[PDB]
Order: sequence, then C-alpha cells, then structure tokens
Amino acid sequence: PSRFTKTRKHRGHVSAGKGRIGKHRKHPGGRGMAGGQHHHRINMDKYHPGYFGKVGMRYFHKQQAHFWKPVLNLDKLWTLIPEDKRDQYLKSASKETAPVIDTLAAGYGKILGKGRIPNVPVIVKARFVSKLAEEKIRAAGGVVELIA
Amino acid sequence: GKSHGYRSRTRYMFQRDFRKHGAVHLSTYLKVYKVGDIVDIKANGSIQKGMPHKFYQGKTGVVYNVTKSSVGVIINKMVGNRYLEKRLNLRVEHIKHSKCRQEFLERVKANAAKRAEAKAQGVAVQLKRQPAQPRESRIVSTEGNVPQTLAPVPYETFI
Amino acid sequence: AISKNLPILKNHFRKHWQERVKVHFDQAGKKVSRRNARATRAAKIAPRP
Amino acid sequence: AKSKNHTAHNQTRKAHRNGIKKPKTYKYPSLKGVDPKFRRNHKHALHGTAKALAAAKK
Amino acid sequence: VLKKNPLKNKQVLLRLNPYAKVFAAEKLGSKKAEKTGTKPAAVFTETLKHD
Amino acid sequence: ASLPHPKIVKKHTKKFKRHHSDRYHRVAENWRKQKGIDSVVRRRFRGNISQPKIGYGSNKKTKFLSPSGHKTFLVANVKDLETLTMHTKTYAAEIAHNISAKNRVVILARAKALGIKVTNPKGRLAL
Amino acid sequence: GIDHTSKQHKRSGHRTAPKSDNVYLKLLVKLYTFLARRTDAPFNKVVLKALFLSKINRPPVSVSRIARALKQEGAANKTVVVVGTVTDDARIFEFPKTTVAALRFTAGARAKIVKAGGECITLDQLAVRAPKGQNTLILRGPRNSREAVRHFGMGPHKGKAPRILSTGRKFERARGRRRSKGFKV
Amino acid sequence: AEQVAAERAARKAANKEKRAIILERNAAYQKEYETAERNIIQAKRDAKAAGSYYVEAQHKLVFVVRIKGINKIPPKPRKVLQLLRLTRINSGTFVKVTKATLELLKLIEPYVAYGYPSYSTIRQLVYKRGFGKINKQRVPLSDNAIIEANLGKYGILSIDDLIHEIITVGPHFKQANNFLWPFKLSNPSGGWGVPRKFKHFIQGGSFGNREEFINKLVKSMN
RNA sequence: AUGCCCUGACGAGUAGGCAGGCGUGGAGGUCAGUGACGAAGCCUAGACCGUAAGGUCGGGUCGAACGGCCUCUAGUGCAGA
RNA sequence: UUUUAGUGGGCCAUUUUUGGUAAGCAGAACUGGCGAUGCGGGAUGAACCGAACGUAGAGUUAAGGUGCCGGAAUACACGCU
RNA sequence: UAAUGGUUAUAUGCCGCCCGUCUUGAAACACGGACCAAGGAGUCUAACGUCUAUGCGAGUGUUUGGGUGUAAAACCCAUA
Ligand SMILES: [Mg+2]
Ligand SMILES: [Mg+2]
Ligand SMILES: [Mg+2]
Ligand SMILES: [Mg+2]
Ligand SMILES: [Mg+2]
Ligand SMILES: [Mg+2]
Ligand SMILES: [Mg+2]
Ligand SMILES: [Mg+2]
Ligand SMILES: [Mg+2]
Ligand SMILES: [Mg+2]
Ligand SMILES: [Mg+2]
Ligand SMILES: [Mg+2]
Ligand SMILES: [Mg+2]
Ligand SMILES: [Mg+2]
Ligand SMILES: [Mg+2]
Ligand SMILES: [Mg+2]
Ligand SMILES: [Mg+2]
Ligand SMILES: [Mg+2]
Ligand SMILES: [Mg+2]
Ligand SMILES: [Mg+2]
Ligand SMILES: [Mg+2]
Ligand SMILES: [Mg+2]
Ligand SMILES: [Mg+2]
Ligand SMILES: [Mg+2]
Ligand SMILES: [Mg+2]
Ligand SMILES: [Mg+2]
Ligand SMILES: [Mg+2]
Ligand SMILES: [Mg+2]
Ligand SMILES: [Mg+2]
Ligand SMILES: [Mg+2]
Ligand SMILES: [Mg+2]
Ligand SMILES: [Mg+2]
Ligand SMILES: [Mg+2]
Ligand SMILES: [Mg+2]
Ligand SMILES: [Mg+2]
Ligand SMILES: [Mg+2]
Ligand SMILES: [Mg+2]
Ligand SMILES: [Mg+2]
Ligand SMILES: [Mg+2]
Ligand SMILES: [Mg+2]
Ligand SMILES: [Mg+2]
Ligand SMILES: [Mg+2]
Ligand SMILES: [Mg+2]
Ligand SMILES: [Mg+2]
Ligand SMILES: [Mg+2]
Ligand SMILES: [Mg+2]
Ligand SMILES: [Mg+2]
Ligand SMILES: [Mg+2]
Ligand SMILES: [Mg+2]
Ligand SMILES: [Mg+2]
Ligand SMILES: [Mg+2]
Ligand SMILES: [Mg+2]
Ligand SMILES: [Mg+2]
Ligand SMILES: [Mg+2]
Ligand SMILES: [Mg+2]
Ligand SMILES: [Mg+2]
Ligand SMILES: [Mg+2]
Ligand SMILES: [Mg+2]
Ligand SMILES: [Mg+2]
Ligand SMILES: [Mg+2]
Ligand SMILES: [Mg+2]
Ligand SMILES: [Mg+2]
Ligand SMILES: [Mg+2]
Ligand SMILES: [Mg+2]
Ligand SMILES: [Mg+2]
Ligand SMILES: [Mg+2]
Ligand SMILES: [Mg+2]
Ligand SMILES: [Mg+2]
Ligand SMILES: [Mg+2]
Ligand SMILES: [Mg+2]
Ligand SMILES: [Mg+2]
Ligand SMILES: [Mg+2]
Ligand SMILES: [Mg+2]
Ligand SMILES: [Mg+2]
Ligand SMILES: [Mg+2]
Ligand SMILES: [Mg+2]
Ligand SMILES: [Mg+2]
Ligand SMILES: [Mg+2]
Ligand SMILES: [Mg+2]
Ligand SMILES: [Mg+2]
Ligand SMILES: [Mg+2]
Ligand SMILES: [Mg+2]
Ligand SMILES: [Mg+2]
Ligand SMILES: [Mg+2]
Ligand SMILES: [Mg+2]
Ligand SMILES: [Mg+2]
Ligand SMILES: [Mg+2]
Ligand SMILES: [Mg+2]
Ligand SMILES: [Mg+2]
Ligand SMILES: [Mg+2]
Ligand SMILES: [Mg+2]
Ligand SMILES: [Mg+2]
Ligand SMILES: [Mg+2]
Ligand SMILES: [Mg+2]
Ligand SMILES: [Mg+2]
Ligand SMILES: [Mg+2]
Ligand SMILES: [Mg+2]
Ligand SMILES: [Mg+2]
Ligand SMILES: [Mg+2]
Repeated sequence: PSRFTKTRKHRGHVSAGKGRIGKHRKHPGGRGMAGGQHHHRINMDKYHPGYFGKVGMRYFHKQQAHFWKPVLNLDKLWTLIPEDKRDQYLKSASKETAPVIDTLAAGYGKILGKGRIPNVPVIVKARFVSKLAEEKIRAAGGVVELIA
Repeated sequence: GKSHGYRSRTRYMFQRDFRKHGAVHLSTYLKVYKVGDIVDIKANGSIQKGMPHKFYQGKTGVVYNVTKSSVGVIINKMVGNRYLEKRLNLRVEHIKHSKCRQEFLERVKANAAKRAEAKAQGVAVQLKRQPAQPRESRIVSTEGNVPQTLAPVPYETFI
Repeated sequence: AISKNLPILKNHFRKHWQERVKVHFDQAGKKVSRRNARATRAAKIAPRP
Repeated sequence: AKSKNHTAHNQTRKAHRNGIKKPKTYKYPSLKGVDPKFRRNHKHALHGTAKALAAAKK
Repeated sequence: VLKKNPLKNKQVLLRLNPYAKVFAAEKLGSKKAEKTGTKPAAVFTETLKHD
Repeated sequence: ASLPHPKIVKKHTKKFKRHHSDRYHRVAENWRKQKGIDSVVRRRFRGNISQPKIGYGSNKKTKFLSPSGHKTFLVANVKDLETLTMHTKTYAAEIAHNISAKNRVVILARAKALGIKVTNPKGRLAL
Repeated sequence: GIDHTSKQHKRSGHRTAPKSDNVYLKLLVKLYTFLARRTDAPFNKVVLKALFLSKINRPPVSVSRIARALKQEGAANKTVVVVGTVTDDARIFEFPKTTVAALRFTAGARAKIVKAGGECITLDQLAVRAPKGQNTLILRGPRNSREAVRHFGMGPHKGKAPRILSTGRKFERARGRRRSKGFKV
Repeated sequence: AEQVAAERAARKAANKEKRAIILERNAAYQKEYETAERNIIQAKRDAKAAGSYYVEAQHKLVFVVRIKGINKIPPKPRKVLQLLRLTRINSGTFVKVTKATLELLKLIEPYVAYGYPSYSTIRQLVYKRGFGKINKQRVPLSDNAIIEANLGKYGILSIDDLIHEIITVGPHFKQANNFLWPFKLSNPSGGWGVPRKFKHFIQGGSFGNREEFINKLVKSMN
C-alpha cells in the first residue's frame, strides 16, 4: 500500500505537507521523553498525571506465580460444567447428588460473588472464596470445599 | 513590574457611595434567599468577608446553595470561546434580588388572570407583548393653536 | 519529543540493533531439515522408537 | 531581538468561528458545593418518597 | 422550466389573478374620482401664505 | 451519420500549456500548476495564461463525441469490432496503431460489411 | 458576492451508504432503501440508518439484554430487532420464547434462542413478515462501554483513564496523582 | 376503470371553485384599497376645510434594499443584515415597522436604502421577482396552488392574497414575508441618480430613508 | 439502481487537510489481446478525446518484443537543492 | 464526540491611546483589512475607494471618469480667478 | 467545399516585470538558477493512539513447534 499514502499526493507540492514557515527539522523539542519537567510539563500533567516520582515499597525478586490467583465469579460458574451435563444438573436440583466443580482444574484461584447462581446445590472446590461467594453458594443449598 | 492582585483596579468599584458609609441597614440582613432565586452582585466595600471578585460586579446569577450567612451563586463567565459556570460563595450584603424577576412574575400572574377572563368568555385575548407601534391617524386642531414660528437666528457672539 | 495524549512508549532501539536483527526466513527450511534429521535418525536407530 | 509582546487582535474573530457556547443547562444540576446537611437530609427525604410512591401504586 | 413574467404575458397574468380580466374590462386603472368641491379654511390659507 | 446531438461547444479549444514552457526547453508543455508564493499565474494576474478548472468542462451530452458525432472505440480485431454492431450510430471504430496491415484489411472489410464508421481507414495501406 | 452565514458545500456528516464492500449487506441496503422510501414507516428508515453504521457504532446485543427487553410490559411477543450481532450470555439461565431478527448470531446465541423454542431471523425475512416494522422492538448495545471511551476526554479532574501500556505501582501513581507526592490531579 | 375522464373533471371542478373564490377575494381587495385611499384623500380635504391638520397614520411597511457589497462591514451591521436576510447587494426584504425593527434599520443605515413601498411596487415585485421558500429550495411562484400549499393555513390562497397580507400588515405577515425569498433585484436601469451612493439621501447620496422615493428606485431595479 | 432523473443553492485562496482521478517499474488473473505482412523506442508549427494529469490515431525512422481491463506491489512522476 | 495538520516573526487603515521634538519610530485597545487576493478605479503601489473570482452570453451599475492620449457631453448653468 | 471551422505563423489593438525561495512586505540594487539529458529527497521496522474494514465473539489469536505436501506455498493440529 505505498500508492495510498499522502506522499503520493504531496508530489508537486513543495514542503510535503510540513509547512514553509515551520520547515520540518530533525528534533525540534528534543529526543524521546526529553524535558517532561521543563518544556513538556503540560503534556505530562494533563495526560500523564503521576508520571514523576516514587510510589511505595520495592519487592526484590518478584515471581508472578506467587500472585497467580485468577478470579471466577458466580455469575459464570456453571460454564465449568459441560453443556450436556448442565441441563440435567440444573433440572430437578438435588442434594445427595450435586455437581462437583473443581475450579482449580479450570484454572482459577478465587471464587467471587458477582451474582445469582440458580438455586441448584453445587459442591465448589476452591483455593479461595470470598464471603459473599460463600453466602450465595450456601443459600443455593451447596457447599464450598477448600482445596490446595 | 506588573500587579494583578485580587482587588487590583478596584479603587472606585468597592468605594462606598457618597454619604452612605458606615453600617449596613438591616433589611439587607432580613431578606430571604431561596435556591433558584436570581440575584444581582454588588460588593459592599465595608464588609471584606464573603466578598466577590471584581469580575462579578454587575453580574446576575442563580442561588444554588444557602448557608449560615452566605448564598452560593451560579455565574456564567466567558472564558475564551465558551461559557464556564462559576460557583460563588457570597455573603448576603453583597447580594440583592433582581427586580426583573419581580416584573416577570407579575406578568405571569397577569397572563393567568387575563387567560381566566378569556376562559370566562371571549377566547383569543392576544396576551403577548408587542413592540411600540407606528402611531395612527390624528386630526390636529388649530384652536388657540395657530401655527406661528419664526426662522433660524442670526449669529451674535454674546461674549 | 513529547506531544499529544498517547501512551508513553519504551522501544529500546538506541543501540546498533540493526547489526543484530535475526529474521527467521529459514523457518520452513529448518523444519524440512528437522524432519530430515528425524527420518535419518530413525533409519539409523531402526526399530528403536 | 525585540518582538510583539501581546495583542488581543483576531481573538474575538477566532472565538466566534465556533461562536461562543452557552454551557447547555439541564434539569437536576449537580450538588457540587450544596450544603452537606441539606444533602444528607435530601437523601432520606428521597428514600422515603421512593417508598411512598412504591406503596401508592404497587 | 422557464419563468414567464406577468405584466408581460397576458396568459400568465390570467393564470394568476382571474380578476385581471374584470379589472381591464371595467378599466379600473383609469377611473374617475367623485367630483366634490370641498374648500380649505382661511386659517389654512393664512398659515400657508404666512411669512 | 451519427445521432442528433446539439452543436458541440468546447469552451476552451486551446491547449493549456505550462508556464515558461516557451521559455525553457527543460520545462515541458504538459500542464503543471504553479505552487509558487509569488507566481503571477497562480495569483491570476491579468494578461497571464488560463488555468484548467472545472468550469471549462464539456456539456455531458456532447462530451467524448468527435466532430463526426461518435464516441471512439479502440479496436484490435474482428471480435473487438463486432462488439459495436448495434452501436453504429454512437460509436466509431479506431484501429489500434500496432495492428499489422493485412489484419487492417480484414478489420476494414468487416466494418464496411457491418456499417461501422472507421476513423482511420488509411493507416498501413499501400497507396 | 454573498455574505454566507453557513459553511458552503457542507456534507451532512452522516453515512448515506455502508463503507463495507459486503454484497449481501448492499442487498439489505437496497431492500431497506426501497422500504424506507415506499412505506413511510419510521422503522424502515431507522433500520436503514443502522445498516449504514460502523462496527463500534453497532455494539453486540446480548441475549440477556434481549430477555430483559422482553420482560417489558406488553413486549413479550414483540420481534426483537438487532441491527448487528447477537452474542450469547451464560449469566442468564431462563430464556423466553422469542423471534429475533439480527444480522449475525453467534453459535451460542443461535443455539440458546432456538433451544428456548424461538427463531433466529434475518433482516429480509423480517422485512417480509413485517414490512412496516409491525410489533417490533429495536435493541441497541452499549456504545460507551468500549475500552476506547475510557480514555476519551483525558484531563485534570476528569477521572478518564490515562492511555498507559503497563499498569501497576511505578506507572503513573505519583506526582500529580496523590497529595503526598506533589499534588493530586 | 382508471377513471381519468371523471378524476380530471372533478379536479377541474375544484379548480373552478378555487378560481371563483380567488376572483371574489381580489374584487374585495380592490374595493378595500380604493376605499382606503379615497378615505385618506377625503380626510385630508375635510381637515383642511375644518382648519385642522390631518396627520396620516405612520407607515407600517418599509422595503429595504442592501446597496453596499460584502466586504469591510463591522460585525453588528453584518449580523443585522444577515438577520434581515440581506446577504448580497440589491437584495430586498419587506419589513414591518416596530420600534424593535426601527432600531435595526438605524444600525444598518449606511448600507441600505429603504422607504415606504406602494401597492404598484409590491405588485410588480411579487409578480416579477416573487419566489417562495419550500423545503427551502427557492421555488418561483407562477401558480396559486403552490402559494396555497404553504400559506393556506393562514388563509392565503393566491398571489394577490400574498400581496394583500404584505401591504396590509396582517396577523400572518411574518409567515407571508418569511415565505418569500429575499428579492434579487438588478441594478437600477436609469442609474442611482446621485454620483456618490454612500452618503445619506438627505445629503445627496443613496442610503437611509428615502421615504416614498423607494418606489422609483425599486421600479428601476425591477 | 456508488445507475437514471427532478428541484434548489453555491463556486476566491497561501500554510494545511481530505477526496476523485492521470502516469511509471514489477506481480496474480483475464482479453484463446498486439507483433518481423513490423513490438518497443524516437521524431513530427499532422489529426482526434479529456477541465487537466494524460490518452488515442496518421506519417517518418526502427528491428523484438509489448499492450487494455480487474486486482497486488513499490527504489513510482523533478526546473531548481 | 473522537482524531489530527499547519501556525505560535506579523503588518496596514479609521477611531481611542502611551513614550518620544518627531519618524514609513516604539508600544497597547476596538473593528476592518493585507498576509492568503485576483478584478474595476486611485498614472504607478501589499493594505485606499469600489467590489471579492467556475466557464460563457446579454443587460445594468459601483468607485472613478467623459478636450486629446482614452471608452464616455470642447454638456447645460451660476459665479470666482 | 477550405466557404464556415481547427491548428499554426505573422500583423494589429489593448493587456502582460523572472521563476523558485525565506519574508509583514520580491520584478528587486535579496539569495539559487548558462543550457540539456539521466539520477535525485517522508522510506522500512519495533511498539502504539484514533478511525475504518473483515472474521469470530465471552472469548480470541492455526504458522514457537508438530503433522502433511504437487514442497520456503497450500492444508491440518495438541498443550501452553
Ligand atoms: Mg485502498
Ligand atoms: Mg512544486
Ligand atoms: Mg501533484
Ligand atoms: Mg497547498
Ligand atoms: Mg501534515
Ligand atoms: Mg522548505
Ligand atoms: Mg515544527
Ligand atoms: Mg513540525
Ligand atoms: Mg528550568
Ligand atoms: Mg519517575
Ligand atoms: Mg517510595
Ligand atoms: Mg522500597
Ligand atoms: Mg465478599
Ligand atoms: Mg493593582
Ligand atoms: Mg483599591
Ligand atoms: Mg461606584
Ligand atoms: Mg481575614
Ligand atoms: Mg494536546
Ligand atoms: Mg509445511
Ligand atoms: Mg536447515
Ligand atoms: Mg530426533
Ligand atoms: Mg540577545
Ligand atoms: Mg512573538
Ligand atoms: Mg487590539
Ligand atoms: Mg480563526
Ligand atoms: Mg478561540
Ligand atoms: Mg482540448
Ligand atoms: Mg492541455
Ligand atoms: Mg527536466
Ligand atoms: Mg510539464
Ligand atoms: Mg505548493
Ligand atoms: Mg510574481
Ligand atoms: Mg515569480
Ligand atoms: Mg457510522
Ligand atoms: Mg478491557
Ligand atoms: Mg483510547
Ligand atoms: Mg504484558
Ligand atoms: Mg497500587
Ligand atoms: Mg516509575
Ligand atoms: Mg426580516
Ligand atoms: Mg421567521
Ligand atoms: Mg441581489
Ligand atoms: Mg443607458
Ligand atoms: Mg458614480
Ligand atoms: Mg460612494
Ligand atoms: Mg463609497
Ligand atoms: Mg458566486
Ligand atoms: Mg475553489
Ligand atoms: Mg478528476
Ligand atoms: Mg522497481
Ligand atoms: Mg505495470
Ligand atoms: Mg509473483
Ligand atoms: Mg520484411
Ligand atoms: Mg513501430
Ligand atoms: Mg530506441
Ligand atoms: Mg518540435
Ligand atoms: Mg513521417
Ligand atoms: Mg539491424
Ligand atoms: Mg535482432
Ligand atoms: Mg504491442
Ligand atoms: Mg527508483
Ligand atoms: Mg525515488
Ligand atoms: Mg516541479
Ligand atoms: Mg520545485
Ligand atoms: Mg539541474
Ligand atoms: Mg488535519
Ligand atoms: Mg519566529
Ligand atoms: Mg509602527
Ligand atoms: Mg506575500
Ligand atoms: Mg507568511
Ligand atoms: Mg481585497
Ligand atoms: Mg476609486
Ligand atoms: Mg487604476
Ligand atoms: Mg496619484
Ligand atoms: Mg468607506
Ligand atoms: Mg468579484
Ligand atoms: Mg473618445
Ligand atoms: Mg474549395
Ligand atoms: Mg476542404
Ligand atoms: Mg506583432
Ligand atoms: Mg499588438
Ligand atoms: Mg502581439
Ligand atoms: Mg500594441
Ligand atoms: Mg488605443
Ligand atoms: Mg502594460
Ligand atoms: Mg532561497
Ligand atoms: Mg526584513
Ligand atoms: Mg512593506
Ligand atoms: Mg519572487
Ligand atoms: Mg531596490
Ligand atoms: Mg548579497
Ligand atoms: Mg540566505
Ligand atoms: Mg534559469
Ligand atoms: Mg548565480
Ligand atoms: Mg534531468
Ligand atoms: Mg528523471
Ligand atoms: Mg535528495
Ligand atoms: Mg495462538
Ligand atoms: Mg493451514
């Protein structure tokens, strides 16, 4: 797509769209993030507020798998049961045969309570849950099982 | 150098209006302001608290807030190419009611009254105002009024 | 310079990075040769898997 | 070298190119700077009115 | 397609204004005024001819 | 003959030559617009050349028509020529420049048999 | 000369045709152009204008949004018309009987609508069984829920999401963003 | 059974009904104009015979013509010329006289010639240069049905109904006057008089109030 | 039927923006395209079309290849430095 | 509502102004202009008067003119020199 | 048919200062330009904003690799 560029349209016109007065130069305000505190201060504060200075405490040698805790919400939570079993498990809801959902086996680390599972009892195996996730799961007639 | 303080160029604006110096009369403090009333701004120079900026002299706005001794006023101010709403925190001696909002409310009551006497009988009573009209045909009498006037006057110096 | 509301970029090209550009034009050729090496090695280590 | 300090020439014609805008008022302005005690009581006076019009219709 | 002027073009002057025939037939543009003989007052003529 | 068209009005018969193409050999006569800040041609001073502008464009009834009254159609052979069979009052066949003489004879014979007007029935003829 | 008040030769600023080279969408535009001109139903004009719109101007409509629109009073049997894609929603477990006319259905959305006993209809079948838009309910997806709109109007005291590549501590949470380091905002 | 022979005839009967109404309206308007002007002449005569002075009712209609071109106009006159829709030279507009518009005409005074138009000039202006504004698109009048299609709500049926609503400033003068496109007049065919236009008419130029000489001017420009 | 037709208004422009087009090298497709009975190039106060960028034809010279359209691509258009 | 170009040397006129004896000087205010703009007139001229411009035709004009150069009255009139 | 028209040369009347450039201002006693031909200047990449188009859509991204092949193509594919 070289033929669609405006370089093809600026052919014949002297300044190539850059002006005769201002007269396109190499680096008229500096290179990179130059002068963010001196001549580019307004473009810093107004559009990058918070850019300069320090924020809180350093962590030497952070491994981002001490922090792997993907969050599942109860509004989904029945997607983890496959669709052929989902219909038969929510039709004629039952304790003494409730679905067991391993949330870790689907790759989440915490259950959170976004809203409104149906009133079918569920056995939810989680590494972590929130309080309202617990309250709504037990209000459906189910249980949270803590796993590691 | 230059000087652009808060009360710069206010030598005459905040002056206290010959033989009306001293204490503020008490109807100023007993007028009642509701939220939505349209008020005029004129700073008393003898009260320095709650005092508006000199821009707001002669400006007219709407009460949005009422406090212990002060009202908040919305003023539209022309900043560049648009209007910005300004919120002012002015004590009530810098504030007076607009008499225009009196006159328009008696026009509203007159409109309702004449619409009631048009509903009683005689619909289409034509109740908008009109601009001043070209005058109709007169007959001007010449009864003790015979038109008698002289000419332009000669130049004399009278010095 | 710094101009309009754009994310602040961190492109690290202030070295002579063009002396060290590897383009993998030989992706298909190295795949052909890995399959050739697997076939040759299989024939060398007949029936072993 | 010495130059032109300041002028307001051409600035009103630029401001009237897009023709100075009134700020587009709405029913229900914000409570920005409205008195906090009035705001606190307004919250409860509207809670009770929501319940009153709930019980009036149902 | 073509604007024809009335006060030329009597056909368009009859398409607009069907009273244009009656106006011409009674002639209505050169009609005689009633011939009254009302005379102005001496105060009017005195003021008119005054210095 | 061709269709009844109105009298063809061209609005500017004269070629739009480039400024100073008369003056310099390196400046060809092909139209270029002046982009100069002080160009009298660009600023349209009186006594200078005209510039091509859209007001000179031909009336769409007579546009692309020849003085004969036909739109021209470039033709290489008999099969290209016979796509103009039902259009002999709107279209005249131009024979392409690179057609050899013995194929030109064949094209001209087919166009005489079909009634197609040929704008160049004289190229490559032993005359 | 003329003292012009308005700007001369000003285009409307509205798409009068789709910018896409989709032949089937051109056929839909031809059909609804005909209906909007010969019917004098306002539905047909609205559908033609919505057929012109771009991708971010046609957000998807979820089936949960369809079902919530069908829970309106008197709107249970209306034909839901989405000029755009209907997506599935796993957060809803009851889906009502419906006729949905849409440009596109996802596989989950088509499965959910026809598993609830309903029917998925294109805009030409909608035009045949409802030439005037009789008994219809047009649904539009949320336009300003897009990620781009978060960064729109960035400035002081706006609360409008800086354009930032990596996020965390050390990425714009300092001078200009809290009282302790300089000022807040 | 397309019923051309009876649909055309029923439409023709409706046309003849409308033309009968237009004919009796114009006869009534002609009698009204004649009795108004003869009553003003006789009122002047009777006041002179009584020794009084009959003061005429002040004029209610002026016809304004923009006589200065486009360049170098200050912004407040430029705004008022746009508001009176005099956006080019030799544009004309009928103006109802109020205080609210006599102070507009004082602002645009060096750029316009105005005065009080007679029935002859209003008639000739509307028959020759009269155009309507119909989705806006500047439509020539040339037909009473297209006048009725936009002004029939106000009881304006024909071009002479339009002229009457202009000259006697009725309750729908605003609608009848905004329906007319601003009159696109030529230059005056004999000239302006006046070797220099841009003085006051009192001072020997063209602009301002030329009270009843605007009829001569606009008839030369029309 | 980004077709055809109707009606109305409008048209200055540096810096600049956007659009619709013209042209050049090469690529995919097509015209079962042109060509040693003459391709390309070049010359031509000869012709035709286009507002123009340009396109086409006639005559001369020449001797082996090269065009139209639909797309793709760029080391793609010069009076200056 | 988003996005982005150029610009961030200005200058002239009327009016209001400051410094200066003053300046085609320096500096402000309001508007109109030139820059960025041809056309008719001011012989000539960035800015003045008039008027802003698609290509043509006819008509009428503006400003300015009408002895001759030069299109148009060596017009008519009252005086002055 | 060159009779009307086109083109061209010439004569005549009126008009017409040398382009490019910086500049408030250029015909300038500002600068480059004797002339001609050929070459000759917003490109490619990494990351990214807006918009648009397309595919799928609570998902999406086959091409790191593996399989396959008429073999740098095309086709197919798991875990991440
Ligand atoms: Mg493209
Ligand atoms: Mg150039
Ligand atoms: Mg170009
Ligand atoms: Mg340009
Ligand atoms: Mg640019
Ligand atoms: Mg340059
Ligand atoms: Mg720059
Ligand atoms: Mg720049
Ligand atoms: Mg510093
Ligand atoms: Mg920092
Ligand atoms: Mg710290
Ligand atoms: Mg630390
Ligand atoms: Mg919780
Ligand atoms: Mg001070
Ligand atoms: Mg003071
Ligand atoms: Mg005072
Ligand atoms: Mg204090
Ligand atoms: Mg910015
Ligand atoms: Mg392979
Ligand atoms: Mg290898
Ligand atoms: Mg191996
Ligand atoms: Mg120095
Ligand atoms: Mg400066
Ligand atoms: Mg100023
Ligand atoms: Mg501006
Ligand atoms: Mg502005
Ligand atoms: Mg030509
Ligand atoms: Mg040309
Ligand atoms: Mg050259
Ligand atoms: Mg050239
Ligand atoms: Mg240029
Ligand atoms: Mg020049
Ligand atoms: Mg030049
Ligand atoms: Mg759109
Ligand atoms: Mg997101
Ligand atoms: Mg964004
Ligand atoms: Mg990342
Ligand atoms: Mg943090
Ligand atoms: Mg940091
Ligand atoms: Mg008006
Ligand atoms: Mg109106
Ligand atoms: Mg006009
Ligand atoms: Mg004459
Ligand atoms: Mg004159
Ligand atoms: Mg004058
Ligand atoms: Mg004048
Ligand atoms: Mg125009
Ligand atoms: Mg233009
Ligand atoms: Mg074009
Ligand atoms: Mg190449
Ligand atoms: Mg090529
Ligand atoms: Mg290839
Ligand atoms: Mg041979
Ligand atoms: Mg050859
Ligand atoms: Mg060669
Ligand atoms: Mg030659
Ligand atoms: Mg030859
Ligand atoms: Mg040879
Ligand atoms: Mg050879
Ligand atoms: Mg060839
Ligand atoms: Mg190259
Ligand atoms: Mg190059
Ligand atoms: Mg060039
Ligand atoms: Mg150049
Ligand atoms: Mg050179
Ligand atoms: Mg831009
Ligand atoms: Mg500078
Ligand atoms: Mg000066
Ligand atoms: Mg200049
Ligand atoms: Mg400049
Ligand atoms: Mg000018
Ligand atoms: Mg003049
Ligand atoms: Mg002159
Ligand atoms: Mg002079
Ligand atoms: Mg003047
Ligand atoms: Mg002009
Ligand atoms: Mg003469
Ligand atoms: Mg002959
Ligand atoms: Mg001949
Ligand atoms: Mg000569
Ligand atoms: Mg000559
Ligand atoms: Mg000559
Ligand atoms: Mg001569
Ligand atoms: Mg001469
Ligand atoms: Mg000359
Ligand atoms: Mg230079
Ligand atoms: Mg200088
Ligand atoms: Mg100068
Ligand atoms: Mg120059
Ligand atoms: Mg000099
Ligand atoms: Mg020098
Ligand atoms: Mg230099
Ligand atoms: Mg040179
Ligand atoms: Mg030199
Ligand atoms: Mg060269
Ligand atoms: Mg070259
Ligand atoms: Mg170069
Ligand atoms: Mg992938
Ligand atoms: Mg594949």
